[PDB]
Amino acid sequence: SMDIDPYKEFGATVELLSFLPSDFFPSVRDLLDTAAALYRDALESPEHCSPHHTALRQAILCWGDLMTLATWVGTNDPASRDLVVSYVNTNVGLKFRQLLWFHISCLTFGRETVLEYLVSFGVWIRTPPAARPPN
Amino acid sequence: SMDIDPYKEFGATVELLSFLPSDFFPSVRDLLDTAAALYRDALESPEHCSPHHTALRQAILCWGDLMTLATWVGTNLEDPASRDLVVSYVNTNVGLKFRQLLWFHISCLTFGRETVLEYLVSFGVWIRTPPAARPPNA
Ligand SMILES: CC(C)CN(C(=O)Nc1ccc(F)c(Cl)c1)[C@H](C)c1c[nH]c(=O)c2ccccc12
Ligand SMILES: CC(C)CN(C(=O)Nc1ccc(F)c(Cl)c1)[C@H](C)c1c[nH]c(=O)c2ccccc12
Repeated sequence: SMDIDPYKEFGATVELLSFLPSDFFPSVRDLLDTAAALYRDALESPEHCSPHHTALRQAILCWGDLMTLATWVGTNDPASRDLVVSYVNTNVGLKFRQLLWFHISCLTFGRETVLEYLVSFGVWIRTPPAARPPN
Repeated sequence: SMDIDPYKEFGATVELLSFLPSDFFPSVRDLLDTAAALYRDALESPEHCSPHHTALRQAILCWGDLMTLATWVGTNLEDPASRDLVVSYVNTNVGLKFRQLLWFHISCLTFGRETVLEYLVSFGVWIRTPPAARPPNA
């Protein structure tokens, strides 16, 4: 195979994004709604806009396909077609939660802010509750 | 919902790429291999390179996710009848989608966006002429 990192050209890495815990990311539904509310305009645009836009467009579309597949599985066993769709939110979901979050956040607050923040938050959430400064 | 066209910002549309028949596109395997042979250096890079490079990166990765899911489903299905109907679905539907998109991007990097689009119309016209009357080389 090849070894491409989605975050590489954006000055980050898969390792770095996994530094944030899995329960810090919004939902996929919420992230898609937010992208729409903040960016539908530019996302549906024919202008490139920015590399972030180009990526996010593909991320959204890709989540599209993944679901259409989990849909088409459950529309083709109540404990099996239900546990297939469960795997998606388990695994890929985290993947997209990260990736959507990264791109929306980078468009909304700046790439640099999103990286400063991500490290601070990982350090901070790993400090045990006992001694952790104010939320 | 949102209505995003992967090709829109690249001066094409889903409609237009559906103009070429489904058997004109190389396989996904062949398209990935070609992306690697020609572009692995740039694809692996930290530079943006071009919007195409950005887009192709995501396409490849996405295909990656789709397979890891189809795999996982097949190694969890049990019946050999039903592993046969899962892999059918992916070639039928998502494959064509990715065959188009991988192709569009690779070719655009290789021969230039305008060429790719001239050619695509020429071919769609030419292949739709019935065989009887159609010239030799598209
Ligand atoms: C209100 C948000 C700033 C909260 N938040 C977060 O990213 N949430 C969020 C970010 C992007 C989203 F699309 C959605 Cl749906 C949610 C995190 C926790 C955050 C907190 N504080 C920050 O200073 C910050 C800066 C950049 C990026 C994120 C943050
Ligand atoms: C050698 C290619 C120019 C052949 N080809 C094609 O698309 N093949 C191809 C294109 C992209 C690929 F990644 C792979 Cl693996 C194969 C088609 C038939 C083609 C033919 N003639 C053309 O003049 C042409 C121009 C632009 C794009 C494609 C073409």
